[PDB]
Amino acid sequence: MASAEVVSKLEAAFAKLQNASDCHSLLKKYLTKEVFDQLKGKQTKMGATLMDVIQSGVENLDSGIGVYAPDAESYTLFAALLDPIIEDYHKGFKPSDKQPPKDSGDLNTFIDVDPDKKYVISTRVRCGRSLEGYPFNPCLKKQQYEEMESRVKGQLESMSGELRGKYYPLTGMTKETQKQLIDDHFLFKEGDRFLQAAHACKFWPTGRGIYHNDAKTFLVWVNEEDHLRIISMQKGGNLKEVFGRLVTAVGVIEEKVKFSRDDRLGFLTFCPTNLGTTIRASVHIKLPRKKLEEVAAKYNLQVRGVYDISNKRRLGLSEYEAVKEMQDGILELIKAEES
Repeated sequence: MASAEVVSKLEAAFAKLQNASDCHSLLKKYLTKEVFDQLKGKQTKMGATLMDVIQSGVENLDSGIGVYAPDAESYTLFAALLDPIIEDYHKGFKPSDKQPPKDSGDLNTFIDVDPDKKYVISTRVRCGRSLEGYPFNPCLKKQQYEEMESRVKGQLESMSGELRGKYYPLTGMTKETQKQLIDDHFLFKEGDRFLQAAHACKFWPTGRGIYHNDAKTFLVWVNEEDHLRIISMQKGGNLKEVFGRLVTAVGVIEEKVKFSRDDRLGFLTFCPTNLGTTIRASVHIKLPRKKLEEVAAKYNLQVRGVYDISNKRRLGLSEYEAVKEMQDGILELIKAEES
């Protein structure tokens, strides 16, 4: 399937990896000679090769992960490399393990986690989606950037009610709009060296754009890293409202634009660290030893005094369970704080 020249270039890439003793990416760990020989000759129907999976990790030897998926099929075709990487990164996600069915659960079990208004500045839930039938960034053509943006923009501009808002393409975006979106923290620009070496940012800014609702409690980035990054957010701690709005908005997009989902991996994403639910649920929280990392770890939460605290787990649990882990963690952090 892959040409002789792709294979030659892959041989050169593998030698570069093997030479690099200082490299400890998951790429380096799991791209064994055996796995490399098994996979080097394969090519997906959309035309992706092992080079389109591993090139960022070969160019940026200091990558943590060092692989991206160039299309949905890659997760199946290059599984001998991708599966042990996913399993390494998503701790506790075993080979016999599977993403559960999609389930956002009972929304009225979500609460305002800070009804006294003392700790939580704002609450955010983000997810991402790839659209069915399109390659991911490393392999998108310019026409495909444009078509996808048009399809997406259509749905977003159809939104009404609390979701009513405006789509801003990066293509022809004025200085005024740039400034305004920067002020909202809504602007993105071309990717860093990890994305660039993945060929994730070609034809910039074609097919890239930003949508937000009038209330500024809902934001979509089109073609930034994934086809879609979809975010709901507001001031205060009402996780119910934040997550309910996300579920609603994603359903509206999906009315016309179908997403790429795997039975085992859930929603397929450009970076394997985003698989499964794709969900990152967080609060910006004021919590004045560091028995902060004690509690946080017990409740599977990441802490990145004003903190940004989010769920660690994205794969091997439902959407509901992911947002619910953040809820439980935060309530327990607030209880720890008040002792």
